[PDB]
Formats: sequence, structure tokens, C-alpha cells
Amino acid sequence: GAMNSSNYAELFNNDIKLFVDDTNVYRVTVHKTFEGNVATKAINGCIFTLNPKTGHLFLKIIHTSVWAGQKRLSQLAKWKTAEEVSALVRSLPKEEQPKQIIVTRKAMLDPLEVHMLDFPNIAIRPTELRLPFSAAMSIDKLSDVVMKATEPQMVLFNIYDDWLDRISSYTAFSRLTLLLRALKTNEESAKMILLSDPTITIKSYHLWPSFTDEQWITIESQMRDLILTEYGRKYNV
Amino acid sequence: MNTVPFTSAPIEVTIGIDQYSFNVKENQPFHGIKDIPIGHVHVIHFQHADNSSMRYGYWFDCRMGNFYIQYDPKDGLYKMMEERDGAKFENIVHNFKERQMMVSYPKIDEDDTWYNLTEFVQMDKIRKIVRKDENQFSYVDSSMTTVQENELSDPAHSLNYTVINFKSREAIRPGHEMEDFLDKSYYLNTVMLQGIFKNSSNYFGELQFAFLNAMFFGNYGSSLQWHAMIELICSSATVPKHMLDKLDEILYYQIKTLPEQYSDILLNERVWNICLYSSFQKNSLHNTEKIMENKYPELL
Repeated sequence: GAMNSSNYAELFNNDIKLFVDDTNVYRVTVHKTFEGNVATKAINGCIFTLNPKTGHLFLKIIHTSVWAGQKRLSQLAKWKTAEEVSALVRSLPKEEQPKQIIVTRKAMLDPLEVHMLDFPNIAIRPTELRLPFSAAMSIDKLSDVVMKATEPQMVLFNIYDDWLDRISSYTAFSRLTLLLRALKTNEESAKMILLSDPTITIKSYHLWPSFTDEQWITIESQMRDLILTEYGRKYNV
Repeated sequence: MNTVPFTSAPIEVTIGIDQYSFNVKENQPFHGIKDIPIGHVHVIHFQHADNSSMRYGYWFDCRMGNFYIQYDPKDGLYKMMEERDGAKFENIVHNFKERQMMVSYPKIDEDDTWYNLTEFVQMDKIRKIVRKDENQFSYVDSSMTTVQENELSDPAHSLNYTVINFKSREAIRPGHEMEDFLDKSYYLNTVMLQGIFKNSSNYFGELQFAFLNAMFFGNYGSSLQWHAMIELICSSATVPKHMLDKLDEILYYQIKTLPEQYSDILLNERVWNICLYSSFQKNSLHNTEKIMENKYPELL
């Protein structure tokens, strides 16, 4: 059933699984019309499909042309997500296909289940975790490839860079969710922390800076500080 | 007008005949039910005074044979049997009538209730849902499970209702996933009506039979089937106009007849709120919506 704090190590076992987050699939700016009404303009979006054990990210870019002439776009966006995830699974060799797909929002359950009817042995699960994957578009290189796309496109990343050479996938996932939670709660400050020292760079083939183990401890501590402060503000405590 | 005689009544039992019911005392001189209207299926059903569990009974049509009831002390229930000797049967019935040992099927002349509940129900279709081909009549009880329930365990004792499942390859055309899931018209009209049931009359007959088994026996899988068949219609944007009008009449008489005190278990809040207020056909069931709102406004 649902994935929660009690079965958390299951994420890092040897059964292939994918998280699917649809929060950046349908993106709009809201604006006034000449007549003083309100309208939306869509911008490019993305499906965030992530293997938490390996770091492999299947970033399907959703180009605004997908929405042309369609109605009820928020509803369509769930079914388009499900269509693309199903297409991705079919594209993978059998021994690479997932045994479970965990959706970060419960509204994705029925759309994905219906699209995956051909795969009765792949479990579709919700989660009780509040995962911060909506902040994927705060990663500069991911945002850049989405905004520049002129057509539908799939781009493959490793969201852990080379971290798995030094740390386990439990620790890498914890670092990722801390970084993303920080970026989601105060993007300006989070990004300041990650680049303040101009001597630490991002490799061309990476997403995050090349921190030493000791610098990651400093970084991680600065992110936890940022999150707690923000929290006392949000709630006045 | 036909008759179902009883050999005897050795145990205290509440006896139902269609929507009517009578209490019989242990070893009371009761010898059957007369004046049963010809032209309809009927159900004769039982609840023992000492075990209010296991309601059970028999669907039958007097045009198909001469049937009677006899208690079996080994299996502990009232059984329906066919009498093949026509002159023996006539002679048994005439004696019991002369001795006035039979209750009369108590139909009010104005009253179309049973016709309205069984309009599309045929014995030949009942006998395909309830498989026991050596009898012309069909036994049902509180505990019998459906084929679909079994899939999720004795097959000979199953209710072989037509399996409906909204998240199934049968319900969902490849490439039309969102379309078919949100608008079930292709599943209703092509898969079920054209393909399986052949016409809307057979569809309504099974829906009405499922309702009656839920009401008379508390059969839970039957209640599931009844709601599923309602939901499949209400969740279709494209339904023939004659079907929607007939559906509204069918449900109206089912809701009218339901015991007021059983609405808690026999009516599914989600299906009814969805069907009357959210679905495509939310505005197509005026009579059903009015009786539901005046009789069960809590549920909604």
C-alpha cells in the first residue's frame, strides 16, 4: 500500500522502483487581458521520474504545444503524465522495468493504474511522505533544458552526480530531499548557500557543486538552519 | 392463478412471497399460498424463527411446472420441489383449498409494485445466473458469493452475474484510456449492451434481479452488482433516451419498496451521490432523485 516513514528503507533495496512527480507538468502564468479579465499562458513543464536507488532521472519535457486546443488541462495533465510513464516503461528492457511506481500525489493513482493495465505485476503506490520534488525546477540545469525545449523531449540525468561513489543511496536520497526542501522553502537563500564560495564549481556533467565530504557537512548544516528558521517565521514559534 | 402447496410447516418460520410476508408457528396447519398471479416470476423466501441468519428462498414461474414446498429435517430447510404427476398435484391443491389451509397472495388490484420490480426479469435468465439445471426453479440465500467476489469459493453455489470492472482491459480501449475511464459509453453500449447482454431489456432484468436478491436476502454481492450496473449507465455520456427514462422508473420503484430501516446497508452513498449530482445523467433521473431526496435525505 502507501509508502511512509515506517517502510522507508524499502526505497533502497534491490527491487527496481520509480517515484513519479507530476507537480511541474502543467505550468502557467496568470495574467490580465486587455479587457481586464484573467487568462493563463502555459509554459514548458516536465515529468520528474526518479529511481531513488540509482539516482537515474527520466526528465520528460512537456512542451506547451501538448495543451493546444485542449480543455480541462489540470485533468488532462494527470493522464498525459500517466501516458508518458507507461510509454517509458514499455521502452525499457524487461529487466530494467520497475516492480513498483510510487506517485507523489494520490490523484495520479487512477490515471497511472488505467494506463498500466498491461502490466498487472507492477504495483502503483501512493506515499504518505511529503516529498519536495516540485522544487526540481530550482535546479538550474534542469530548469534550463525545460525552458529551452522547442518540442517534446526526454533528457536523462543522474540527480546524485557521483555521490554514490562515496555514500549509500539512503544517504544520497536524504541529501537530495534536504537540498530540495531548502530550495522549496527559501529558494534565494538555498541557492546562496550552494554557490557562496566561488572556488567550488559545478562540473559540466553534474548538477550540484563538487563539495568535499567535509564541505557537504557544512552545506547540509546550513540547509537545516535555513529550513528551521523559515519554519519559525511561517508559524511564529 | 396458481398455487404453491406446502406439505407441512414443522418449524416456526417467517415466509415471504414477493414483497409480502407471514409468520407461521411451529406445526401450525399451514399448507401453502394460492392465487399467485400468472405472468411474472415470483420468489418464496424464508427466515427461521430460531436462526434469523441465512435468509433463503426460491425464484420460480408457475407457468413452468407445478411446484411445492416440503421441509427437510436432515438439511434443516424448506425445499422447493417439482411435482411431475399433474393429477396428484391438482388433487392435493383442491383438498387444501377446500380445507382453507392456504394463504391468498394478497395483491391489491390498483397495485403494480411487483410488475414494476420484475418488468424485465425472466426465469430463463435467472437460471443462467443461478446454475442448477436439473430444477426449473432457483435457490438463493444471504451467503452466496458472486463470480466477481470469488475472483478477488465453491463455483457451483455462485451467483454468475455479468462481471463489470471499471479498471479492466475490457472497460478501457488501448489508446482511449482517459476517454473511456471518464466516459464509460463504449463499455456500456458496445461491450455490454451490444456484446454481452444483446439488448437493454436483458441488462435491466439482471439489474432488477440483483436488487431483489439484495433486498430479500441481504446478499451483499448482489447489492454490489446492482450499484455497478447503475453506475455504468450514469457514468456514460451517451445513453439511448428510452433507457434513461426506463432506468428512472426502475430505480424509483426499487427505492419506493426498500424497507426504510435498511437504507444504511443496502444503499451506497458514493454511487448515489455521484449518480444523482455529479454524473453525466445527474439531470436524467427526475423521479428517482425526488423519491431519494424525500425518503433518504441523510444519505445525500
